[PDB]
Amino acid sequence: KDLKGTKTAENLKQGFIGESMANRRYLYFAKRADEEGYPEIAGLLRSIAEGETAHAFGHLDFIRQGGLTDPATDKPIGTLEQMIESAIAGETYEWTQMYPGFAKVAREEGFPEVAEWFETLARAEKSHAEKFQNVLKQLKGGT
Amino acid sequence: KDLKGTKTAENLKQGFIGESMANRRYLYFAKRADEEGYPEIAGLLRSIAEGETAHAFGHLDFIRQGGLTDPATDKPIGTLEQMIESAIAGETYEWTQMYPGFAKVAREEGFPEVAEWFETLARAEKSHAEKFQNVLKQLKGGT
Amino acid sequence: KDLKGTKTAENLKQGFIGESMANRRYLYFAKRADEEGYPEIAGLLRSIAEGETAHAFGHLDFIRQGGLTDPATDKPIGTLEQMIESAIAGETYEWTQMYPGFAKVAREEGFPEVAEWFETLARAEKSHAEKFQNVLKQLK
Amino acid sequence: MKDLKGTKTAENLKQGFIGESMANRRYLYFAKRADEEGYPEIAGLLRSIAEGETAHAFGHLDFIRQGGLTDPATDKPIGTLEQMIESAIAGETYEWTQMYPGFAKVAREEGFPEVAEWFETLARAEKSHAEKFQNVLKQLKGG
Amino acid sequence: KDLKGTKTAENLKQGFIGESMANRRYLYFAKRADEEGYPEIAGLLRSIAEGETAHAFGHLDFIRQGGLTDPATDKPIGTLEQMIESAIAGETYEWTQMYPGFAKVAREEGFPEVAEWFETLARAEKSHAEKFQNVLKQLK
Amino acid sequence: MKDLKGTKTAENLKQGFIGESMANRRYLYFAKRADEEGYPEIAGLLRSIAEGETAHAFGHLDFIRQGGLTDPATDKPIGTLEQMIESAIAGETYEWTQMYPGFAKVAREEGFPEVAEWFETLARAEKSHAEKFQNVLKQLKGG
Ligand SMILES: [Cl-]
Ligand SMILES: [Cl-]
Ligand SMILES: [Cl-]
Ligand SMILES: [Cl-]
Ligand SMILES: [Cl-]
Ligand SMILES: [Cl-]
Ligand SMILES: [Fe+3]
Ligand SMILES: [Fe+3]
Ligand SMILES: [Fe+3]
Ligand SMILES: [Fe+3]
Ligand SMILES: [Fe+3]
Ligand SMILES: [Fe+3]
Ligand SMILES: [Fe+3]
Ligand SMILES: [Fe+3]
Ligand SMILES: [Fe+3]
Ligand SMILES: [Fe+3]
Ligand SMILES: [Fe+3]
Ligand SMILES: [Fe+3]
Repeated sequence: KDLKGTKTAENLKQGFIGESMANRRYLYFAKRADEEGYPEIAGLLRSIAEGETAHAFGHLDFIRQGGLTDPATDKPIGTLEQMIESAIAGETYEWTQMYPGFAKVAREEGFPEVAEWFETLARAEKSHAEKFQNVLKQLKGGT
Repeated sequence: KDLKGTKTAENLKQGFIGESMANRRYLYFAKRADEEGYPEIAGLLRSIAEGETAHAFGHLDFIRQGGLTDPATDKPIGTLEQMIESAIAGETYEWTQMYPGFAKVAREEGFPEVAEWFETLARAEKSHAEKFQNVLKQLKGGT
Repeated sequence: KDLKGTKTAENLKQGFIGESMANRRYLYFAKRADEEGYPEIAGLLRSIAEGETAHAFGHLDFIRQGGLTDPATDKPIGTLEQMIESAIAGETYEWTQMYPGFAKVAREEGFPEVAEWFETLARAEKSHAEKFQNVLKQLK
Repeated sequence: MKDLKGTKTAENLKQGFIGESMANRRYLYFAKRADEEGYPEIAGLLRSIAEGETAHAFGHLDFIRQGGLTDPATDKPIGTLEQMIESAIAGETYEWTQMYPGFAKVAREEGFPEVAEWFETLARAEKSHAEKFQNVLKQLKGG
Repeated sequence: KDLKGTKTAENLKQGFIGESMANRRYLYFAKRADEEGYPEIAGLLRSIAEGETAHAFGHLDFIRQGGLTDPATDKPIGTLEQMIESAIAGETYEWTQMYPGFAKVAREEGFPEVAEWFETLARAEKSHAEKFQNVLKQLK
Repeated sequence: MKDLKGTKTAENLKQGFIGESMANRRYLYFAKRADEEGYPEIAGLLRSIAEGETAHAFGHLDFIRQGGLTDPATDKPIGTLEQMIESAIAGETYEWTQMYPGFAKVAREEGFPEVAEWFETLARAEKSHAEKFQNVLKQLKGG
């Protein structure tokens, strides 16, 4: 049966989002355990984080094998070239819309240190977009 | 000013979600570059993934320093103990509600291989919850 | 002392093969532990794998010190330039002969998906050979 | 798929796995020489190509397992986690009870006492690994 | 040949300090490159850092082979048991004397947040000392 | 905060950084001995405690930078990415033009020719590092 347009397609997407966050959160928590001298706690958080990597990648396998799109971009991710095109689309959204819009709202609401951070991130994602565009030109057979 | 109840609080949350997904996606794409013999593409994806780690952790710093909750659980993450309690709450949600509910829907919709995966993940998150509960008992001064 | 023609020369080569396989096997097994929710088991597999890295590298130390060749390629691996030349030799054998031959036999025996995997790898090792060839100019 | 047992393709998957396993170890060993001598581009290329050879080795193991073939190193099944630990125990046991003590005896007879001492250190290490894996297996079977 | 009392003994110790600092510095700098969107710069910092690891480890090889002590603790580091005893010695000096003394001076000079950081580290190194003490029984 | 320049606390942050830097290197070196001998629990403890000493070193650098102090290794500022690369160039330059060639001359005079050859290999490596960092700095300033 086709996964397109099913509740299961949406559930694979939401599963991916949650697993992605769990890995990031557990590695961030491990640095607090590190500073305070809890190596066994830090090691458990890092080992469980590898479990959450495996879960995230398995969600993406069912997504890709089912012909579903990338949770982050709604672009196909069947081939390497499509994977780089998904990277470019996400970076482009972040520097041309998401982070400048967040920075404007942070300045309006009275949070200039947060706005400066969002402005730093917009410049970073613009750089990432350009580096991925240069890879895509080489994959397609150019300089 | 207090970040609680602001558009900027919500934007930090959404920024964290996107950065988490970007790191997972780029490491997954790097394994396709690896198999096909593109070490420079794989290396770029892994180096840009470190950038997305830095971005995710900086969002969590502004969240924690502002007294906002964990994007994944809506629990506080100021202290190590609160961080482990956030881990336990997320694992508990996944094995007692999220993954069993996804498995039931996958079976109803005619996707038994996806349901078996969700059932495997529910058993994994139950194990993770128990391991974190054992750490929390030790942090609080017990065996 | 010179290891040429001894049983110990062959035993170091077989030791290197087994230690290389053990690291790869234990990291593969760790991913199964990861998905199923066994973080202590996965962490032990990963720490024991570091032991098998140390074992493999020490066999290569004795091979090089005893004037023996690279177990994979039968080329000398004394200097960094020699090491990159051994890498190029192995990659060239794999893309020009080994993987295409594996793919032909897999097609003949009725394993079409395994044949396509061998063809993907033949293309990959050609790419690896190119990248190594383009750094030789740094080593003279 | 057809059964792989007894075919030349079965033998080729095993030899492929051996060569890929050696390539990763060789390239990481070479990278440490490039590190000490001041060639960071070459070192990073060796490390990225080594990730390629990991992907290749793991893909060979995927086909081996999916076609009901045994572990190239031990001739034991590797379908379940318990079977994977039993294969680790069988390999460690062969190494400390037969392979390394036999190698050490021959090294001493042939006039290589420092190589014999190395093989004796390795036999003690694999004995220790075997005991640690046997303790894990007991925990797995006990729930 | 015995390095005791030579200028080369002291030079190996200063080499080890500088190489240790260089690895930490370059990985810290890499995180700034990461946040700002410079993946080529971050990757070069990380690869050069691997070079400084190889340099530090080779200085420790010559220190141990020449019968010298651990640069950090002045304890021998020949055997694994000695290595864990050196770790315990350093951790014990840091929690019983060094970090509490740093915290007292920081309070005296008017740096309250830096004092609290030194106190967090004194507690951390006490924990490290305990964990190492509890593995000694494995080494006899 | 008060200015840190010229205080004992400034000197203590520098010595703290030196000790933390050595602890990480020492513990990773010890872990390789535990690896070869068959002590994976001890090896993993050394590796996890080493992550603790990374967190400690980086926190010392945070206070150093935030209080306008210079890099402990070079006495150069490390506030911006460009300053961080200039500090890397100054340290590499000192090492290949003064420190390692002087060490090599003394080793040869004192009868340690293999130690002298090592110091000469290191001088060539740091020369190579200095050139690679100078190329990065040129790219940074040029946009
Ligand atoms: Cl702990
Ligand atoms: Cl490439
Ligand atoms: Cl477990
Ligand atoms: Cl290079
Ligand atoms: Cl860059
Ligand atoms: Cl152990
Ligand atoms: Fe999970
Ligand atoms: Fe990005
Ligand atoms: Fe980002
Ligand atoms: Fe979990
Ligand atoms: Fe081994
Ligand atoms: Fe290759
Ligand atoms: Fe390969
Ligand atoms: Fe073993
Ligand atoms: Fe160095
Ligand atoms: Fe410590
Ligand atoms: Fe410390
Ligand atoms: Fe350097």
